[PDB]
Amino acid sequence: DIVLTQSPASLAVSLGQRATISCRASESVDNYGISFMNWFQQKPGQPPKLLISATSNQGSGVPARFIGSGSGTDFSLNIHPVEEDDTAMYFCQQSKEVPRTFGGGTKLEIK
Amino acid sequence: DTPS
Amino acid sequence: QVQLQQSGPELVRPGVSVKISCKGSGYTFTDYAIHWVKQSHAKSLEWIGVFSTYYGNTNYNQKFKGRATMTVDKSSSTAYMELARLTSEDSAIYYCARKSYYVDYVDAMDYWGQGTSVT
Amino acid sequence: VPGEMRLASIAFNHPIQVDQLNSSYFKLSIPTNFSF
Amino acid sequence: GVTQEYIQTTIQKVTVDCKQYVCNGFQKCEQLLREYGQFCSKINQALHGANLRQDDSVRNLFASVKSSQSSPIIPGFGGDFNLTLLEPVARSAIEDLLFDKVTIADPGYMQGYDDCMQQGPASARDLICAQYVAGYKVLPPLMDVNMEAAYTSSLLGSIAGVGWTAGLSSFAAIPFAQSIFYRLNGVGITQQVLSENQKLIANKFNQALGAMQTGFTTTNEAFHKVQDAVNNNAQALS
Amino acid sequence: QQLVRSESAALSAQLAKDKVNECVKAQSKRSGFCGQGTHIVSFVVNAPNG
Amino acid sequence: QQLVRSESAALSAQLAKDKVNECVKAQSKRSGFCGQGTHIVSFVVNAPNGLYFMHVGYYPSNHIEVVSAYGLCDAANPTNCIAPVNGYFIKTNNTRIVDEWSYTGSSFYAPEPITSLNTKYVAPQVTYQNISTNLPPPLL
Repeated sequence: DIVLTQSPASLAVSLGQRATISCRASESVDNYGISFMNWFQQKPGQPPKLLISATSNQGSGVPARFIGSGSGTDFSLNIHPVEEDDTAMYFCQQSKEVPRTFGGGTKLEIK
Repeated sequence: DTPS
Repeated sequence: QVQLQQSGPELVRPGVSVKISCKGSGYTFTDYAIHWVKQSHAKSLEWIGVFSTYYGNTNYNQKFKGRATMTVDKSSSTAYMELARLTSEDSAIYYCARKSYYVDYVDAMDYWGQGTSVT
Repeated sequence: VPGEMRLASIAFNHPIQVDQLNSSYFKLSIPTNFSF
Repeated sequence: GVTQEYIQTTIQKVTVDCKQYVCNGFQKCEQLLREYGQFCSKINQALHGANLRQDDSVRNLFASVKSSQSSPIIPGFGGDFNLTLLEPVARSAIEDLLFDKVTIADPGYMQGYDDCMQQGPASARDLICAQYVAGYKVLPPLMDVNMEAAYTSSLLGSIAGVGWTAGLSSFAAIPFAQSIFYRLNGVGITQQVLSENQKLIANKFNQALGAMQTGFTTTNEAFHKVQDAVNNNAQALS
Repeated sequence: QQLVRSESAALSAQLAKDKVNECVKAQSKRSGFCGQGTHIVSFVVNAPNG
Repeated sequence: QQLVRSESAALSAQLAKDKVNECVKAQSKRSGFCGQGTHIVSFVVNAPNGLYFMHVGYYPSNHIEVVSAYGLCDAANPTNCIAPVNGYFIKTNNTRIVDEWSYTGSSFYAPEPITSLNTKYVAPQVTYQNISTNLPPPLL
């Protein structure tokens, strides 16, 4: 399967600051222009939660605050007004090919 | 013109 | 009102074939396949398989393909995953999740079950 | 009473466009509803 | 190889101002023509009924010609096949050859009688100018050549979406070269041969298209039929 | 004369409609119609009166 | 005048005979004849001086565009290739189906599983997809 990795392993930002997460694929996941990239969110005491999907920055359970971007092997998440209730683990998910594996993820923190 |  | 009610956690001894159930409620159960996931750490999660609730067709992650099998009870709106030959490396949090298509041709995991665990 | 006649152009309905593609896959137009 | 056919669909539509054809405004003839007034009424009735049938035949044809869906058409459409039939976005190179080669008398509907007036050439010899002498009126076609071209390009854009069953519902939109290979499987040529000889197929087909540039002479029977359709319309007016 | 010509044109237009729905929009398996070499794709352009 | 009208009626009666033997007594696959919606059952009633036909047709609506493939093959074995019968192979957008590809009918969009009943074996082609795992016809 295509390997997903992410960086930086944790990120701390001040309240109201923009924040981003970088995501890298071992091989491109674009097939037919579709991209197939979803981002997930998890906190302690919770299940993972779907945030966004390849053409749905708003929708899929969230507001437009969670902006997915990029193509090929490079993807990113961009959130312009971070609050302390965004502190969570965040993961890249590949929907392109079996067996649907996904990244180890990063942790958002507050300064 | 618009019919009757 | 969508729900995925997983069965409660247990400290199961090794060598047991362990069955976990997940009950759909508040939607038509036969229209959505169920994904299953294993979580061993906050940063270590992996897909286990998917079960069609209409046709019974399955796919599994190759590492568990000769261990894990999945079945249904359509009258109780419930799906099961049974994992042969338990070992200490299977001590983990397990999930079930509903298949969806928010974006055309892209799998989404939508609503998730609350989490159960085996040890 | 009705007034003056109106000069009009005859409408032309454009058929639905579908993009032809290269490579190993293609776009397909298919009906989802019908009437007798 | 290419063969061609011409199928006539219409007659040039005319009307006749019966009274003016018989008599050019004289009062003595008009007094006599009152005895025969029902003959001009019957002539007008019959010609009008014929013209309605011509226009309905055109609309019924174009209702079947229209597709519900098509491809866009660009230069370079058809890949390895040259296709001089492609529009120069227009009509086409083949249509312009056909309209120029046939000896067509100048159309009306454009300013017409103003080119038979003193504000025009002394060499005009048009049947347009004979219209006001005889009381003819040639009527306009019901389509417009731009709309005819839109229907014609819509037919060209539907080619190679009609394979793989049906074609009266789904529209396949697949590569043109691939649809030709699929049609050649349909006449009993094996796919192994088709896979190897793709370049040779394109070359032979483009040679067959190239032969169309010599097909606009009266030795070509289909071309000769087009010329005679134009001659017959002129003959009736003369 | 015009009534006769008009009627023959209408009958000829019906033949044109049938050829567009069998030779232009589909591959024909019938022979007869078209050049005699089975049949592959056919095309239509506008002509004087047809 | 009567001789001309009589002859045109005889020619028109020959057309009526052909439509009774192709649209009334059978399903037509030709298009052209009848209302333009392929063709299903037609009926005849008597009219003044002739026959009056009614043709039931099937008319499409609400068209959508989908991704489709020419055919599918086994990535491990190039002779195992299939092509859809009377329908298309489309990328899956239905939550019941756990496969990358699905089968649909030609005249109506509805995904289904790809099985031996919906397909035929063909020679391989360069445009066919290379499927690495889940194919049920052939299973191998």
